[PDB]
Amino acid sequence: AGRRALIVLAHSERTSFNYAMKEAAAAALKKKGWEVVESDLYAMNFNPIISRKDITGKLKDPANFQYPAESVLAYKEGHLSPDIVAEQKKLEAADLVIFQFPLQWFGVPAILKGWFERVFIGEFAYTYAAMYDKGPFRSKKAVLSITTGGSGSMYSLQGIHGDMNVILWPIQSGILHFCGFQVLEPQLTYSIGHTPADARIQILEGWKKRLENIWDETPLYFAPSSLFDLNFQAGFLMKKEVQDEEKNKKFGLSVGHHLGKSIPTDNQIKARK
Amino acid sequence: AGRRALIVLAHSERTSFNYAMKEAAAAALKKKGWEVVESDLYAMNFNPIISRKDITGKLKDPANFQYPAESVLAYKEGHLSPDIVAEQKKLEAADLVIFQFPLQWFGVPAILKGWFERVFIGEFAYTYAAMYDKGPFRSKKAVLSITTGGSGSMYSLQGIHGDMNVILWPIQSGILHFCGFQVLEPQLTYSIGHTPADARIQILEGWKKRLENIWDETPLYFAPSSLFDLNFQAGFLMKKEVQDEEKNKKFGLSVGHHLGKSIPTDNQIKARK
Ligand SMILES: Cc1cc2nc3c(=O)[nH]c(=O)nc-3n(C[C@H](O)[C@H](O)[C@H](O)COP(=O)(O)OP(=O)(O)OC[C@H]3O[C@@H](n4cnc5c(N)ncnc54)[C@H](O)[C@@H]3O)c2cc1C
Ligand SMILES: Cc1cc2nc3c(=O)[nH]c(=O)nc-3n(C[C@H](O)[C@H](O)[C@H](O)COP(=O)(O)OP(=O)(O)OC[C@H]3O[C@@H](n4cnc5c(N)ncnc54)[C@H](O)[C@@H]3O)c2cc1C
Ligand SMILES: CC1=C(N2CC2)C(=O)C(CO)=C(N2CC2)C1=O
Ligand SMILES: CC1=C(N2CC2)C(=O)C(CO)=C(N2CC2)C1=O
Repeated sequence: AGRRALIVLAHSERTSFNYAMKEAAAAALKKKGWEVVESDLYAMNFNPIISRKDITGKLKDPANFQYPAESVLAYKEGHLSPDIVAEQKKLEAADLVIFQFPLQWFGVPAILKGWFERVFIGEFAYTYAAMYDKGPFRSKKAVLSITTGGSGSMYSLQGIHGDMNVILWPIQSGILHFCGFQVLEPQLTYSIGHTPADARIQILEGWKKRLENIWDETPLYFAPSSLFDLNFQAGFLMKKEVQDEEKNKKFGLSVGHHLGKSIPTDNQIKARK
Repeated sequence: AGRRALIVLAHSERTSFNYAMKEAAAAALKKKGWEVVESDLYAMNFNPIISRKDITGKLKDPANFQYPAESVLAYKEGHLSPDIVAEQKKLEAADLVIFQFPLQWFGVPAILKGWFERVFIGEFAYTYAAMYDKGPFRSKKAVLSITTGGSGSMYSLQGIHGDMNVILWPIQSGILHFCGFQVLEPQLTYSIGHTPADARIQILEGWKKRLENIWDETPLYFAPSSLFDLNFQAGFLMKKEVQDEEKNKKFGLSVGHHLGKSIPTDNQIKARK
């Protein structure tokens, strides 16, 4: 299973429900014997802005700075900024990674987005030669615990905001799975600002309850890489054999791989697929 | 038509293609007689982290700080920090707003995410009473000019990254359209790191000629608010008549309002509603 957990929190107030959720998670995991490390970005006064100062040594081409290549080279030679390296060390150590944050402008808070940009460096977090399920974090599991202002109905198929599954995709598939993470069902707590005091108590208890058997959960479904032609000249498109077999299927494979068909229900919210 | 434009750029290097794109757009728009103002976030030494430091007066509740409520009060009473006030003034004046940036982890750079969070304050940028269609910026138009590392095929319905339309949804509908903006087709330039010197010159020229008639363009299609019951009681769900009349249609209304059916082709990439 997993003995180590890393909890990344993105909220400035320790009086917030998000802070309470992080505390609940840490407590529940420690009771079950987990090793729990934290990355409270606001408390760490974490720098979320990507720049050449993320590289400590001499750049290869200082007059024409390219973040991707320079950062990769710094990773391999050992000269990434030390604050970045400390986070990478936490990730390598962790089996389970929990991201706690309030939904902000239908995405991750700026400080967490900057954490991904600075910490998920090439080679370390991903490889074009081993994308998605064969990525570096393929033996790890990630989970998003989100709080929101809008009610759950606003995010249903017929709500004004639209399907929450669409909002989740860029993060869960694009950021987490691309690196190899097995992504578990998200913990969604809607309109927390309009939730009764006693209901709020249950929310915290239900979260701690779920974490007791978190590692045994079945992850969300993403189309396996074995279905794609993993080479540049082919354009990373689905292999024809697969493409044809799918032509008689009613449903697409996932949110991003809907193929023009119907997206299976709650592909990004519920496992089993 | 419009005569005032605001270009928000999110890239640290003046030697980048994004910078070139911003220079191109500014040049063309001025030629056509527009008033062009710029927000080079990196050069502005812009702080993308929301906090109580965004309010200069006294908080109504210093013990339990809640950003939404406090920032709105700050806007009403005139206590927002100097940098937020200055960007709000640029936005208030602008007819067209261009967001130029490199795609980073399937979204906008952290520094630009932070810009929306600190600038797009309630009452000023949005009201729950007048969401989407009837928002404050309903008389304005916005466009995304994005550069990527991966090729277009990777972002096709059969590409390994999945459909680009799902990636654009949370930004175009969730941030821009929510405040009332009419969103024009995104300018998408894929695999800019593998494009021949000659082709790149063509991209700059193509972008410039598009900006000459940009205002007369047909905006992207988003389901109107008239199709929903805009009240907390109704949960902001789609109207009954609407739902039933929609059950006879093959395609959903948009990426977010796919209704479990097929997503209309390039809903977030091409107009024609
Ligand atoms: C810039 C910005 C953009 C946003 N964009 C969006 C968006 O796109 N979509 C959207 O839906 N929402 C959006 N929101 C709203 C945001 O998602 C919610 O305000 C947030 O999730 C509310 O949770 P909270 O923990 O931050 O804080 P709080 O508002 O503090 O609420 C937690 C509640 O639980 C209580 N509480 C605290 N600790 C405990 C405890 N231990 N036990 C029991 N009760 C407790 C508190 O008193 C309070 O009533 C945005 C907010 C901001 C500031
Ligand atoms: C943290 C991070 C996350 C990323 N996540 C993703 C992702 O999720 N998906 C993805 O697809 N990509 C991703 N990328 C890649 C990124 O999108 C590309 O590296 C970026 O879009 C390349 O454009 P550029 O303008 O930054 O710079 P450059 O790579 O410099 O390229 C511009 C090119 O045009 C040339 N040029 C410059 N000025 C001019 C001019 N005036 N005329 C003609 N030619 C000119 C340059 O010499 C260069 O070859 C990520 C990158 C980072 C750093
Ligand atoms: C979308 C959305 C918000 N984001 C900023 C725009 C928001 O702040 C709140 C309230 O915290 C919402 N709930 C009242 C319904 C909401 O739906
Ligand atoms: C997804 C993705 C990237 N983001 C950072 C993870 C990236 O940087 C590049 C670089 O140009 C890609 N292209 C090679 C195919 C890519 O596909």
